[PDB]
Amino acid sequence: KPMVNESDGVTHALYPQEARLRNLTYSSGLFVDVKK
Amino acid sequence: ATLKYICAECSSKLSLSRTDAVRCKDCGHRILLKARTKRLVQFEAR
Ligand SMILES: [Zn+2]
Repeated sequence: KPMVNESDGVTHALYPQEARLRNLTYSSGLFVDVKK
Repeated sequence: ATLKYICAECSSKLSLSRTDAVRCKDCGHRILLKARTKRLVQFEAR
């Protein structure tokens, strides 16, 4: 789900109405079980 | 007496200046409005 990876803070669980005001991006992470 | 900035949720009068961070006395939510003026505003009734 929505996250905000900013330097000077962990990863704040983001919400619509904020990204709006702060001009951000309502997007979340993508991970893949890669094989070696 | 006196107030500088407020928080988008927990409306608690803050007050800061450069480098003192841009957060709140608790809620991380880094928003903050700049509370009303002291000089009264005058209106017309039409
Ligand atoms: Zn706060």
